[PDB]
Amino acid sequence: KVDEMPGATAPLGKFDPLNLATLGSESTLAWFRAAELKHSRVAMLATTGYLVQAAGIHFPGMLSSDVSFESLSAMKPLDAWDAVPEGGKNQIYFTIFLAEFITECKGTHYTKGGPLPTIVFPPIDFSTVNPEQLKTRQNRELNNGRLAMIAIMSFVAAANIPGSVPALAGNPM
Amino acid sequence: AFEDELGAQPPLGFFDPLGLVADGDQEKFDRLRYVEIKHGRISMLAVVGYLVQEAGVRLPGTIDYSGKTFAEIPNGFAAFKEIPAGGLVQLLFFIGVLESSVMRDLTGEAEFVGDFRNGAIDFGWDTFDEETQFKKRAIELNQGRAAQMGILALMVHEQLG
Amino acid sequence: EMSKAVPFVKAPANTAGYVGDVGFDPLGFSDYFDMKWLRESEIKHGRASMLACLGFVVQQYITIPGYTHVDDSNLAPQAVGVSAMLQIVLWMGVLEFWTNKGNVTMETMFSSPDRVPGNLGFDPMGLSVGKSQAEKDEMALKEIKNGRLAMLAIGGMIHHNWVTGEPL
Amino acid sequence: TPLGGEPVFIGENYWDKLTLEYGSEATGTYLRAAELKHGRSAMLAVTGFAFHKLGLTLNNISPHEYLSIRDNIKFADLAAMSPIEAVKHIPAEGMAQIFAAIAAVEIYELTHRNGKLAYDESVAPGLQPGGLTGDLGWNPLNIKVTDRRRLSELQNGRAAMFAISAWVAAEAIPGSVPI
Ligand code: CLA
Ligand code: CLA
Ligand SMILES: CCCCCCCCCCCCCCCC(=O)OC[C@H](COP(=O)(O)OC[C@@H](O)CO)OC(=O)CCCCCCCCCCCCCCC
Ligand SMILES: CCCCCCCCCCCCCCCC(=O)OC[C@H](COP(=O)(O)OC[C@@H](O)CO)OC(=O)CCCCCCCCCCCCCCC
Ligand SMILES: CC(=O)O[C@H]1CC(C)(C)C(=C=C/C(C)=C/C=C/C(C)=C/C=C/C=C(C)/C=C/C=C(\C)C(=O)C[C@@]23O[C@]2(C)C[C@@H](O)CC3(C)C)[C@](C)(O)C1
Ligand SMILES: CC(=O)O[C@H]1CC(C)(C)C(=C=C/C(C)=C/C=C/C(C)=C/C=C/C=C(C)/C=C/C=C(\C)C(=O)C[C@@]23O[C@]2(C)C[C@@H](O)CC3(C)C)[C@](C)(O)C1
Ligand SMILES: CC1=C(C#C/C(C)=C/C=C/C(C)=C/C=C/C=C(C)/C=C/C=C(C)/C=C/[C@@]23O[C@]2(C)C[C@@H](O)CC3(C)C)C(C)(C)C[C@H](O)C1
Repeated sequence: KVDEMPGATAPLGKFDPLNLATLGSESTLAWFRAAELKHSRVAMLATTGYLVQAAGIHFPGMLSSDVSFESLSAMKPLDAWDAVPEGGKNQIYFTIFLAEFITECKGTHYTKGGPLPTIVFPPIDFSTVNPEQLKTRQNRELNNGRLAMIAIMSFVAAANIPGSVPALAGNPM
Repeated sequence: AFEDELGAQPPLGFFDPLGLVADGDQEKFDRLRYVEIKHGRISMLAVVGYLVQEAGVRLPGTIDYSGKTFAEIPNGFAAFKEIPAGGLVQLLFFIGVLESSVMRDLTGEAEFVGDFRNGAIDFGWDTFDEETQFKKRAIELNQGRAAQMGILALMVHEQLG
Repeated sequence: EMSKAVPFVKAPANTAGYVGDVGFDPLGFSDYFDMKWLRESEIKHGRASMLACLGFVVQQYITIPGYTHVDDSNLAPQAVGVSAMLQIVLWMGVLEFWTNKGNVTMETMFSSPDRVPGNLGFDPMGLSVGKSQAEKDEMALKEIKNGRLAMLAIGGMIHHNWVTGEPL
Repeated sequence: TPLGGEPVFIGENYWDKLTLEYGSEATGTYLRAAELKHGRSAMLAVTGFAFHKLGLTLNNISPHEYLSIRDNIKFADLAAMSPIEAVKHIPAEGMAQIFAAIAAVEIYELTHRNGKLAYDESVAPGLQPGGLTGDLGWNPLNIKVTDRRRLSELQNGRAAMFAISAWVAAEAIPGSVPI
């Protein structure tokens, strides 16, 4: 049921014109739920990770042995991805590769009604937090991700097609 | 006898100038439909062949491995002069296998003669009334009648020039 | 009392309920050996022959890419080597152990009351499933006869080339 | 007694000649299975061809365009030599890999009957009468399995088949209709 779900706010309510929540079973909807939950958290970190990396925040010192943080007083934030060395790019994926495991190896997987993906390290005891005010936050968490999923696509389209975005094309990136 | 059957149609109708079904001298009530349909089916693929096989649309590549292309092969009885004689047998043979193995009543559920498949010229056809059968089985039969006079022309006019 | 096939020697016993039965056993092998093993042999010799009769003819004209066209089928192993040949026969083995649930000798085969000769369980398309007995007997007479023709065939195809030195 | 045919019009024809006189009900299943396999294959092929023609390849859509990684096989060069003359430029290693996945899938469709592989059998589960129904059971996040879905899938299959056949023909030689 789309009623009783965080993510249904005031200006639209149940937003499903093409009826995709009905398209599978209840296990199907739980997969799309934590997809959008995960699509949000990647896009929120990438949108915010685009705005800085563009104003010059600049970690002091050396990233690696000879490829130190000149990647910011230089090439666009969409770049500095091949400038990061391979052993540096490798440990990023593998910390993620580890983090995708505890996410999957809980006692009850979430499409069987289990909990949503939680923090891998330092997991405070969690949302023992007043479930009325818990529902307001999961609306806040998803809506900021909804806005960030659009925004990171704006940032790619501006870096590929100049003039594809009006009040944003006059920005050095 | 067979004045109300398939093929009798205006302006002529039943028109037997030889007295062919006028008796059963060699059981003319059957097989003469089958002998009339069978020649025409050859002729309809022949004339829709031969006119398209005059217009100049060819298969790509070569007829064999030795480089003889299809575009070098002209139309007519001259096309058999540029078929090597090993091809002339196999062109007959697996067609001759069809005469003994698909060109006969195989399953025994034939409503008619030329009735072999039952389901694949069913071209949205099941909806149409039994009368539509008699129409497009006259239209089968009379295309085949008129394509022989097409192909007997287009074989004799080549030799006449 | 007398044989149907050759009517001047006595009729062979213990060949009655079999498909191509015309009483042809003048040397009396069915008197001495188990009849289920002999039938299973004759079907298998026939099926390998029928595949080899297609093979011997189609190999001259079709060749799969990567190999070398050989004019005579008989010279093909030399043109394929030994490694490729051993792979064929060792996998034939693995296909034969799974075939009869591990009962591969003349003492272990036909030790179950099931397991009739030639019934592999092989029928992916559904040919002869749910039909009557006379039709089943008729189609089994065709597999034997075509297999017997192919055994004496695959001799001639192979033998013709032995003398001569050119394809079929 | 088969599944739904043409929606606008229907016609079974060549079906009772093999599922009654020549074969039986077991042949019916097999035929349907084969049809579904072909349909799916055609669909994928169609999509691939479409993508290739359009231009959305690795160079256009991602940061990596070097497929060979030793044989100097970039995506740009393979996207500039059409679709039919590109499959022949694929490195043997890659070909081997692809054949592997397909082989595995086919074997599964052959051994693993229902939930798990069958250890003892005269022949493979799918090599028996009605060995392969058509459905492999692969239904990740399965939305629905109704009587409409199946029909739709089938229709998309035949259509895809025809489409790709036509496409291939046209790349090779004068077809008939436009593209
Ligand atoms: C290629 C794909 C593939 C798949 C998906 C599987 C999957 C499986 N194998 Mg097989 N296997 C494979 C290839 C595959 N195998 C190959 C190439 C070999 C070597 C030749 C084996 C050798 C083998 C052995 C020896 C054994 C298995 C076992 C199993 C099953 C685990 C045992 C069990 O109790 O689960 C049962 C599953 C369920 C109860 C859930 C059923 C739900 C269905 C839908 C299955 C899940 C979907 C399906 C697997 C996905 C395939 C679709 C594909 C497009 C990805 C599991 C279903 C074990 C087994 O099944 O027997 C005890 C086992 O002993 N496998
Ligand atoms: C290899 C793919 C394949 C297979 C196995 C089948 C199999 C089947 N189809 Mg089918 N179909 C296909 C492709 C395929 N089709 C394509 C591309 C289309 C779109 C034109 C259709 C459209 C279609 C309709 C509209 C219907 C079926 C139906 C059926 C079923 C009954 C008909 C029958 O007995 O077989 C058909 C005959 C064969 C499979 C024989 C094989 C063909 C020979 C060997 C070679 C033909 C080559 C040919 C020249 C290729 C060019 C295309 C052609 C149009 C000229 C049967 C399971 C019917 C059904 O579900 O039951 C009522 C049905 O309603 N099909
Ligand atoms: C809690 C359990 C911990 C599990 C460990 C795994 C995650 C560890 C992350 C950090 C590694 C830190 C070790 C420090 C080591 C250190 O920092 O060395 C730095 C080293 C840099 O090497 P370079 O070749 O760049 O250096 C050459 C120059 O340094 C010489 O001039 O980077 C690494 O080797 C990357 C390690 C990635 C390893 C991937 C791990 C395994 C996952 C594989 C799964 C993927 C394939 C399967 C997919 C299905
Ligand atoms: C690369 C190929 C290797 C893949 C192995 C394929 C496994 C075959 C399938 C097993 C049957 C399973 C069916 C039911 C399972 C079953 O119960 O049957 C097991 C089967 C015998 O089964 P039974 O006991 O029912 O047979 C009757 C016995 O009771 C005897 O009276 O023995 C084997 O599995 C042999 C497997 C081949 C072993 C290959 C090893 C090679 C050794 C050869 C040494 C060479 C010496 C050279 C000279 C010096
Ligand atoms: C076209 C043109 O020219 O104009 C431009 C205009 C403009 C405005 C530039 C454009 C834009 C898009 C915008 C403005 C996009 C913004 C997107 C947005 C809103 C991105 C938020 C990310 C949230 C983060 C990072 C939060 C992490 C929060 C983290 C990591 C937490 O710790 C969670 C937290 O809860 C805990 C667990 C503990 C709590 O105690 C509280 C905190 C927070 C600590 C366009 C569309 O591109 C076009
Ligand atoms: C009355 C009448 O008319 O007939 C009746 C009787 C009759 C005819 C028997 C009937 C039937 C059955 C029919 C018509 C069956 C036909 C089935 C048909 C026509 C099946 C095609 C499959 C195509 C495939 C699998 C292609 C895969 C393509 C693949 C796998 C690709 O790789 C594509 C590829 O491009 C990529 C993506 C990338 C490239 O780098 C490489 C290539 C180029 C290879 C009917 C329906 O009952 C009608
Ligand atoms: C809701 C709904 C519908 C819908 C929908 C919609 C709108 C779906 C939209 C989905 C959308 C819009 C999903 C975005 C993903 C973007 C991601 C994951 C960003 C990755 C960013 C990554 C991985 C990081 C990139 C960087 O590392 C790089 C490369 C450089 C570094 O310096 C750092 C940064 C971060 C810059 C329908 C279709 C209308 C039907 C019905 O209504 C149901």
